Amino acid sequence: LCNKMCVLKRSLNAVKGKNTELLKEIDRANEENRFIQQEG
Amino acid sequence: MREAICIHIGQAGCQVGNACWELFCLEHGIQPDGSMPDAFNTFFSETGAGKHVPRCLFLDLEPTVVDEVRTGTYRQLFNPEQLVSGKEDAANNYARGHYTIGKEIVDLALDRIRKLADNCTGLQGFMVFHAVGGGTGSGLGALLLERLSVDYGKKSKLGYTVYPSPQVSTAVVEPYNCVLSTHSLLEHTDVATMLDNEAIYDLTRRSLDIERPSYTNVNRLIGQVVSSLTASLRFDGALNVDLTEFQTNLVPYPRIHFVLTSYAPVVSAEKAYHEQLSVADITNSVFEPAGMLTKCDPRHGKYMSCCLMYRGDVVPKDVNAAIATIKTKRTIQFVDWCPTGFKCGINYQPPTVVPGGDLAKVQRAVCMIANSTAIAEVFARIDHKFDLMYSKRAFVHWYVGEGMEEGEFSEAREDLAALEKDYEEVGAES
Amino acid sequence: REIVSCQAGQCGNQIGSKFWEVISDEHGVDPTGTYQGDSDLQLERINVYFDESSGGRYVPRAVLMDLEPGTMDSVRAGPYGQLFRPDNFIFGQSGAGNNWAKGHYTEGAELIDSVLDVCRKEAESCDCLQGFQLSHSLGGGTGSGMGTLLISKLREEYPDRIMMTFSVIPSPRVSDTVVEPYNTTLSVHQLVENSDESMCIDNEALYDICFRTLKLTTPTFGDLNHLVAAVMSGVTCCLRFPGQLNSDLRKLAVNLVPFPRLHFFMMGFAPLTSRGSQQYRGLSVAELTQQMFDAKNMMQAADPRHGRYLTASALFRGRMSTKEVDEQMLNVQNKNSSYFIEWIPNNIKSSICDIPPKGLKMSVTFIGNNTCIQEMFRRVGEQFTGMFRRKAFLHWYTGEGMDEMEFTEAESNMNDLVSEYQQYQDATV
Amino acid sequence: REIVSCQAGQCGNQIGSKFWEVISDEHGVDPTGTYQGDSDLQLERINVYFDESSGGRYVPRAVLMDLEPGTMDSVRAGPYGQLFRPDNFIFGQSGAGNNWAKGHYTEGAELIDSVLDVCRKEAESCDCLQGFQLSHSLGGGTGSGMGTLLISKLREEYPDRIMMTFSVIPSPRVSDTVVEPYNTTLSVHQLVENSDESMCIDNEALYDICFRTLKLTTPTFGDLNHLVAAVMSGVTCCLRFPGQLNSDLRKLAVNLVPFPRLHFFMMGFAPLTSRGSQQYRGLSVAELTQQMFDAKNMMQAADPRHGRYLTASALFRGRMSTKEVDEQMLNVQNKNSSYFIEWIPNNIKSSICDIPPKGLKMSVTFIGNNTCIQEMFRRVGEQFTGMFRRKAFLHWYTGEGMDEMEFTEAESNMNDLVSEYQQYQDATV
Amino acid sequence: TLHRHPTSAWESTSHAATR
Amino acid sequence: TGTTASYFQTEQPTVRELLSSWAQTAS
Ligand SMILES: Nc1nc2c(ncn2[C@@H]2O[C@H](COP(=O)(O)OP(=O)(O)OP(=O)(O)O)[C@@H](O)[C@H]2O)c(=O)[nH]1
Ligand SMILES: Nc1nc2c(ncn2[C@@H]2O[C@H](COP(=O)(O)OP(=O)(O)O)[C@@H](O)[C@H]2O)c(=O)[nH]1
Ligand SMILES: Nc1nc2c(ncn2[C@@H]2O[C@H](COP(=O)(O)OP(=O)(O)O)[C@@H](O)[C@H]2O)c(=O)[nH]1
Ligand SMILES: [Mg+2]
Ligand SMILES: [Mg+2]
Repeated sequence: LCNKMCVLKRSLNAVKGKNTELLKEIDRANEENRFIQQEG
Repeated sequence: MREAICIHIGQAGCQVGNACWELFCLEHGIQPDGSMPDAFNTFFSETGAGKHVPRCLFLDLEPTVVDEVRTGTYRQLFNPEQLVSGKEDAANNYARGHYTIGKEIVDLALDRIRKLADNCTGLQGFMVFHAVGGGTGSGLGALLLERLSVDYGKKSKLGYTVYPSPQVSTAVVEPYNCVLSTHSLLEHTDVATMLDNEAIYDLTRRSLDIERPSYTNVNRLIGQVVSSLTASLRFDGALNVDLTEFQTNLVPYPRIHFVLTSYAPVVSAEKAYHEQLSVADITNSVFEPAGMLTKCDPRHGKYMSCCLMYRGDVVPKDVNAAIATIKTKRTIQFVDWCPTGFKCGINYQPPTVVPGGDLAKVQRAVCMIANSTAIAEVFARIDHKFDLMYSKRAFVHWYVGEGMEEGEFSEAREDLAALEKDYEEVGAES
Repeated sequence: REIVSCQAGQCGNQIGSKFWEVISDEHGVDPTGTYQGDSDLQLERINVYFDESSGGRYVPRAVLMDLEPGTMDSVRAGPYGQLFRPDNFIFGQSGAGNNWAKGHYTEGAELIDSVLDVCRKEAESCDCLQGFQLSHSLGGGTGSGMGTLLISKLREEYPDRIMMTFSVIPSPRVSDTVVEPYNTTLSVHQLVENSDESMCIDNEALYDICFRTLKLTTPTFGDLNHLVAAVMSGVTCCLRFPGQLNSDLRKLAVNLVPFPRLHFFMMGFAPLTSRGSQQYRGLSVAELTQQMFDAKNMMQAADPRHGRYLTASALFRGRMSTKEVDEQMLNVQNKNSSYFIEWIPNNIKSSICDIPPKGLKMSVTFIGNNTCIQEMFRRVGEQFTGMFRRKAFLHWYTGEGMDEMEFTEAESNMNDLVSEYQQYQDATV
Repeated sequence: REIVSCQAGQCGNQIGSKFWEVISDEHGVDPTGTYQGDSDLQLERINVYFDESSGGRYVPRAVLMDLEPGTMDSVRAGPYGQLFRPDNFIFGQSGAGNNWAKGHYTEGAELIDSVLDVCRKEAESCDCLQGFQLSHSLGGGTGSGMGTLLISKLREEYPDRIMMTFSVIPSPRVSDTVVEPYNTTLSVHQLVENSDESMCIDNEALYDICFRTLKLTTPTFGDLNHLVAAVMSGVTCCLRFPGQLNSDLRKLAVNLVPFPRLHFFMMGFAPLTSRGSQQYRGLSVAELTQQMFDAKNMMQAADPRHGRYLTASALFRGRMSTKEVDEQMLNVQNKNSSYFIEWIPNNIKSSICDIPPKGLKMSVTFIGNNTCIQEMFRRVGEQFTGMFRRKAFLHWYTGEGMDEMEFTEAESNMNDLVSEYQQYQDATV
Repeated sequence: TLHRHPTSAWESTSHAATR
Repeated sequence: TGTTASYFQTEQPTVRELLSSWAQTAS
């Protein structure tokens, strides 16, 4: 059963992680917005 | 005369004290033997044989770092006493560092404090170095500061605290320890100085252009900034400012005394000395957010008060020119009810570099200690760090079994709530 | 500041013997008991695992425990067997028969008092004992039953001490005896309460590491025990040697236990280098991180990908960079979000010690309170239910003075524990 | 500071022979009688045990006393037999036949006159006696009856001198005679009134020591007698040698006899480590303390846990810090205050000499007035009354000239002697 | 190996002090 | 014998030698 279990949870961890770098760049863009508002 | 008692609480405090005493000895020309081959009396005291001993006291409930100092490179320099070590650590437990483990060493700690103060004649104050995120550095530090404030009236306290960094943290109960120790850091510490780790990490990564510093180098930089701020009473200068004279400037209101610090030019030789090191540029680097010793961005908050330690051959005309440029700059916008907002001190003694260090020896250095609205970000993120901790009773039994009341943590959360509330209140425009 | 070691059963005896092997290698202790190291800090904390004698020798603070004197002879004839005290070599006459009943109620009861006496003697010899460290196997009778009976009887009067109880949980594919489920079920519930900290071993992941990570041609029980003794030393490395950011057993307990019943952990060691790829790999924290949480390099037989990391910690040894270590842990936390519980952000702890193991530039020991352990517990609870429905093998246990009610209570306690794991892993903010 | 010794019966003769050949070795005395020591502290107080002669020979101030002449022949055939004074070998022609009266009333009474003559002859030559030592066994016939006759007789002419009686009293598992009950019940009260304090040795505790404590597969009576002689010599260590905090037999009596009738003691010695465990054990007084108080390291077949210590003393020998030894006695006091009696503070006693036995850097002799003698006396009284109810074996005494009334009185004497210990051990303030 | 404390080393602590 | 049957005893001494001597590290 862990043919599918293992492959699906590896996929989940990968999608997870790439989503978390998406969160990283979300924070980066929020920081960009805040200091461009400060600078303007 | 004009002496201060150095206190080094915890593992981080002991290592920071090691670094700062290394810097002090190399700067005053005192070899680890303890003798020079009267500006030192603030930090070193003579004996009958002409030997200098530091006026410091090391505490840690576990003996590894204290014994490392004992068997380090200063056996004959450090006193065999005033190097107090417990027998078993608090281990990131505020309850244990305050209630059941530190109580059996606090009495001897105050005994050593008395044995230092009575020797002292013109004691200016106490120079505490610790990290609130650690168990002993929170509990024992808090208890020691309370006892010191009780038995020494309104003597000045300068506590350099390594706060739990935003995301780069080395423990899981650091929010608990910080939110609990914020009490003592409020009532029984006259001035509390930020020591966020990521700020040092980023500035050493970028300005120093060195890939492999460590705790040794961050502690070296902290010792450098401590020496810069405290050298005004150590050496003669144009503007002599002592602990009281700048703490009265940095504390406008009794509760808002937490200060964030920066130091410049912190830089290696290669990029340091291919550019003309003036005063205007170094002040600009001081006020630049990424060249600051605290993980905060002042451009959100508002500067309420600033004090500058110029140390080198700086001249008052250059000082005033830099002050005028900073005032005219728009991004660093001060609070409405503090027009001047600038206090300055000048020293004629240029910085000294220690062998094996990463800093290049610089002709002129500038320290900046500011009380700002922007320092509220650290609390406004620590409270969100801690309410998630406290929502589902995480790591609460380790304190309850060791002697914590359940509601005391909620009371601490309410206290920090009052902290950001009064921060925004004083920062609010009239 | 010192740890007293205990070994239960023949598996526990072997693992304790090799743990003392690695400790003596690290501290420069001659098999004859003399010091032969070439360092000064090596003697700084020699008293942690050793006691000085009149002749200038060092003897381990070890209690050896079993019901077969044959394994006592084996460990004594071992390469470092001439290091332990003879009085600690306490043993019975007839074995537990790999039966928890005889191991915990009749054969072990008449000798648990003597082992408590010798343990108390060693403790009072110690100036401040800060924890016991038992090594045993739950599958066996002697190792499991009287093993955990020792913790149960010492905790009644050692409130603030710590338990490094390391227990080898059996597996269906390494099923060595048919009564492994009964032996493990009767002992896990007791390890929940009597021990502040408990730590898990299963031969599946050890065999997997020996097969693929090291590609050893014939890794026997020697390599099996050495791989985990490498962590048995790394748990207290920070206590025995100076470090940039120190830690100890109490540190790991307080920073890894969110709730009192959540003290079943899982280790992991790095680096592990194959027999023919030492040079080609460039030892660094960069690839150290990618094997920190690697399932194939994990030595606990439950995939961490099927569970959730409640808390985790890494004890590094060797000269390292403090921003690199913290930034790699931050990379872990900011690259995995649904396996680190959201309501406890930044679960990972990092500790640094200056002295690395012999033959390694830098190493690290992993510890984690992951929720994959409930799979280990259910894969034996199912077997226990199956063998308990028909009342199979209950006559051996009941002939020694217990009843079916104790078995039912043990089953209920383990079911409650796995339910707690599930409800602490599926929780939402 | 002078003590004169007497050996009674076969057991007494053997134990005194071994004690004499160990004390002469300690004092550097040749079996032929000359001096081969290398130290002056021996000759400073050599007069306490050895009478100097005009020829420069140090003859033991001992009275060998036994109805059986075979024991005298054996002791003379021993390696140190020529050391003993020839005319002190007072012996009869017919043995006592394991009988009370045949040594105490009819045959011993005729023989005892010459023993008193020679004993007072030795006594007068001394400047002043600390007192009289006796070594015997209530188990034996002539060792018990005739020795107790001497016990009674010395009191009327030496009332205010110490009477140090070392009896060897039995237990059924190693009971070699069926007349142990009679021979001890008729003997206990003579020791009660006519000895200031008696220190007792059990046969079975010695075998327990040799088997479990010292791990000897072949200990004999010669092996046992040196262990008893260790205490036999350590009791007078402060007498014979200078002490940092010295003491004596009167010191021990006044410090261990709170009430006149409570003067029966149990013995302990240290160090007692097997040669195998000698390597890994560090010889220090710190560990010597638990060797002092350990159950299996005791010289009496009564487990200390069952009883409660009234007053105990320790005779330390060697170069030790009185600082640390005193704090250790305090530590054991307040660690087990329940075992000791509450209404006497500091039940343990410290005495510090300088000279230890041969080869031992440090040594300890332990004296204890534990209430656990209650078990032993009650049980031996039960053994007595079992046959005393049936009027069995009593025909020997009745024919030899003994009545029933004194039998009943002696049984009552143990009854009201042993009745004291439980009601002092269960007492509350 | 076996170590025997000799009688040559025998001395009182008072003598050791006045040494 | 050094085996556990003999309780790890290299040799069997009489109490005379046993108390007249003390064992230490052979190195
Ligand atoms: N700036 C700086 N921070 C440090 C240093 N060492 C440790 N820290 C930080 O300070 C925090 C608290 O210190 P701890 O590691 O808990 O040591 P402690 O303060 O003595 O507290 P205990 O460990 O419980 O004894 C840690 O989480 C580290 O991140 C150092 O050398 N310099
Ligand atoms: N890791 C490891 N496991 C062992 C060793 N020896 C035995 N075992 C395991 O222990 C289990 C049997 O334990 P057992 O001998 O019955 O324990 P005992 O009854 O207390 O002696 C087997 O499943 C083995 O896998 C060893 O040296 N190392
Ligand atoms: N220590 C020791 N005790 C002995 C020896 N021989 C006999 N005994 C004890 O003496 C008791 C018997 O005494 P017995 O020989 O009849 O003494 P007797 O009647 O005076 O000759 C036994 O219970 C033994 O415990 C010996 O050689 N050494
Ligand atoms: Mg610490
Ligand atoms: Mg005296």
